[PDB]
Amino acid sequence: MEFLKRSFAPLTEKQWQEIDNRAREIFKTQLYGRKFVDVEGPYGWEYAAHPLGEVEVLSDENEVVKWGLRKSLPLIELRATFTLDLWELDNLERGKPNVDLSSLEETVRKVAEFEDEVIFRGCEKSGVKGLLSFEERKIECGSTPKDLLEAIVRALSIFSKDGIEGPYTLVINTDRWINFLKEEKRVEECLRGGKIITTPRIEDALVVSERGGDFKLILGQDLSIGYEDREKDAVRLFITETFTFQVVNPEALILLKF
Amino acid sequence: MEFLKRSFAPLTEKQWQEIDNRAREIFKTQLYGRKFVDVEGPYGWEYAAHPLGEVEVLSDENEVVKWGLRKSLPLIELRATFTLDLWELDNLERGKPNVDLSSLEETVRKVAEFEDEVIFRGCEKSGVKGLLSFEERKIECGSTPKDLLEAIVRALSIFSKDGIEGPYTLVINTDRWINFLKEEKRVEECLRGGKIITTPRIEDALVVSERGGDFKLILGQDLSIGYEDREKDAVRLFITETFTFQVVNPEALILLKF
Amino acid sequence: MEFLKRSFAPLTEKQWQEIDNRAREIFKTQLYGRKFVDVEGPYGWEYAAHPLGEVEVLSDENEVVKWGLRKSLPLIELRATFTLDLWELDNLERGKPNVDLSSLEETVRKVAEFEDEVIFRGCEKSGVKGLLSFEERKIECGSTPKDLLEAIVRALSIFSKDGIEGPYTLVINTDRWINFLKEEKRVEECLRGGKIITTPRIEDALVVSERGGDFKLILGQDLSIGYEDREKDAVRLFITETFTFQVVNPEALILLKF
Ligand SMILES: Cc1cc2nc3c(=O)[nH]c(=O)nc-3n(C[C@H](O)[C@H](O)[C@H](O)CO)c2cc1C
Ligand SMILES: Cc1cc2nc3c(=O)[nH]c(=O)nc-3n(C[C@H](O)[C@H](O)[C@H](O)CO)c2cc1C
Ligand SMILES: Cc1cc2nc3c(=O)[nH]c(=O)nc-3n(C[C@H](O)[C@H](O)[C@H](O)CO)c2cc1C
Repeated sequence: MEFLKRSFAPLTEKQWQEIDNRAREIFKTQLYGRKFVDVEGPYGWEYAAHPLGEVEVLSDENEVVKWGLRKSLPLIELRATFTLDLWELDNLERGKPNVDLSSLEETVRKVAEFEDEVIFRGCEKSGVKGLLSFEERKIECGSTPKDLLEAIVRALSIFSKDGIEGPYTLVINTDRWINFLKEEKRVEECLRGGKIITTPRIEDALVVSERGGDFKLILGQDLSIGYEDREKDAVRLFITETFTFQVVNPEALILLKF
Repeated sequence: MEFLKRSFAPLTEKQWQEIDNRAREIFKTQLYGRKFVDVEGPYGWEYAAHPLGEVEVLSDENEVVKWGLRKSLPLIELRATFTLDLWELDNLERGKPNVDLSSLEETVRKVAEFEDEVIFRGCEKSGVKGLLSFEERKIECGSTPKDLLEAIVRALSIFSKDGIEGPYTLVINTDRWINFLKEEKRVEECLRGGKIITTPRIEDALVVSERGGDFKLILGQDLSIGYEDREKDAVRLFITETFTFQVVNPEALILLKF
Repeated sequence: MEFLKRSFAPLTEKQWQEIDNRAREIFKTQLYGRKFVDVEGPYGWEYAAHPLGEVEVLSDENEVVKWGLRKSLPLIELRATFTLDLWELDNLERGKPNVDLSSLEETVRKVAEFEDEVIFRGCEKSGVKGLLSFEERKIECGSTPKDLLEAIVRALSIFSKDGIEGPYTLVINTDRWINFLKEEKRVEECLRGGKIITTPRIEDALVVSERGGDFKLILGQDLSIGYEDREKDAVRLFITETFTFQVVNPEALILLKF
């Protein structure tokens, strides 16, 4: 909307359109957490807090009127800036097919780690708890290709004592996955037809259920690009967003110690 | 709605209808603050916080990604209980026209002071500031019937240096008003045709403008009555509500020191 | 119109609309002269002089061809600048209801004295004469509440020896009006049903007739706001206007000496 002052920057339609496509491609492969959690739809640029449904009592013991306060979670807002070069950007109109956009890509890669760190390890100043802190759901595994199958078979018998079902997914580390490569068809069918995700963000493995409604991400505004000011022969732009995160049912998650 | 468990109490329609009318009459004359402020419509039993439109920065000085948190005001919830007598309540069906309801009236009178205290003096634990703490809007007055007219004429020349207009109202203490009784027609027309409100809640006088949009009260749920449990030969009931308060433009208010 | 370069400033529609309303309110109460004089409609941004209907002869005494020049009044143009803060202005989109606009109000108050000074005391370099320089229309008054009524009754017998009639108005000083407060209904009906105006711009009183067509103010362009240039993190704006003033019939004015 209008709060991103896009019409006041000296660029053309083709130049604006060439900048969005490059960032949309990297955001699609570098956001690992968004592949197995739920997303609650956007509320707007004015939303500020999300309700927790409880009261805390502050009055004394022997009083006629008694009172307290309600509870909530506050959202987080971010902002990051970069700069580009005008004479280099202007060859697109003469007809050059490969213009150099190298400052955009480093910033796009650094913004993507900030969100995954909050999802996997919490914040401690906004009141958020991450996935790797629930230490009461753990089983010890070994380091031979048979132990992987044995641990996967043992993990589905704990989901049964509760009423948990649905498709199941494996999330594992990319250096560990190299030494288990000979057994790939066996795992997929022992998982009853699930899927595997490799990532550099953790050091061990975890198993989750995907029936729906256990891990949610709340958004106010999605990721956006805007204009700030002009310099000698460069231009200055920024990226922004607002969000928060929550875990509801901790019985759909299991950690593998290795 | 259903969260007040009214259908599970052993009473009839006439008995329920006779209890609401008595409280509705006292609430209409004992709520003094609601006669010159604005009321924002009810949102519901789940509303929890109201937005302040600002951000607070928490990151360090030299970083690539910078962040902060948004700001809000939390609401207040109250609850008060009382008890009544069944054999006495049952004479309404035999045809008695004056049944004794004496425990209801003390509780109704004590709930009404709690709200006026917040409006006139703040809370200090929810982050609320009341009307009598803005000390930069004050003028000294005297104690002779001419000084009242002189101070009222002086107070309308300060409203003019800003763009403030509209009808004006006087709020004064009831023991002070006794000694100014001979001049009543003069005040009403010197006020350009305003109105006067006497109250036991303060000790001096104040003047306010009533053009609209300067002092607001935000409600989640209005004042309601519900049922709790049964005892030997009595029944137990309660009253409840949720709210908060704000002052926007401090240039529509003036205090008279006397 | 287009000579105010409004489209080149980095603001939104709501931000522009919030700035006009605040100035429109103060201009409505701080322009005292415009309450009893006439206004001749606007001519445009190119108007330059207004005709006086006379000729001045410059040739010699014994010549066959004789000649001279015509006479006029030139208009006055003004300009005043101020600056504002962008991050503070940007909270209106997050939802803040009271944004601080403190530099605008001082400039608006200082522009309003400049016009009243010309109307009440003349210019001496454009050829303008003000209301307080016609010294042949004066009567001496006293300082007791009866002398006010006596002087008002005497002043209406001078309007009768000429053919002057119509409603009559009193313009008086605000510290003097305090000591005459007990007689207010008497004055209004002795004035035959007129009106009273209090002001801090003079030191005595005057009486004028309001039949129409004796004191006129000529405008080229009304009061307007425009954009100049951008700074580090602020923006710079200005206010402008063009006008002149004239008195036609000096027999509709009387001064009270006190
Ligand atoms: C032939 C020629 C073409 C140029 N084209 C551009 C251009 O497309 N964009 C640009 O910013 N500067 C261009 N410049 C340079 C630019 O005019 C100048 O060096 C700086 O903008 C400072 O005046 C060009 C210079 C020359 C000699
Ligand atoms: C003639 C009579 C009428 C009564 N009516 C009522 C009544 O309307 N409501 C009531 O709670 N108790 C009533 N009681 C008393 C009640 O039955 C009893 O004392 C207590 O409820 C304990 O059993 C009545 C008792 C008598 C003797
Ligand atoms: C979270 C955050 C939000 C900001 N929002 C704004 C803004 O709305 N307008 C603004 O001019 N500057 C804003 N700034 C600061 C701005 O980017 C920077 O300090 C100066 O504009 C110089 O780069 C913000 C900074 C942070 C950290």
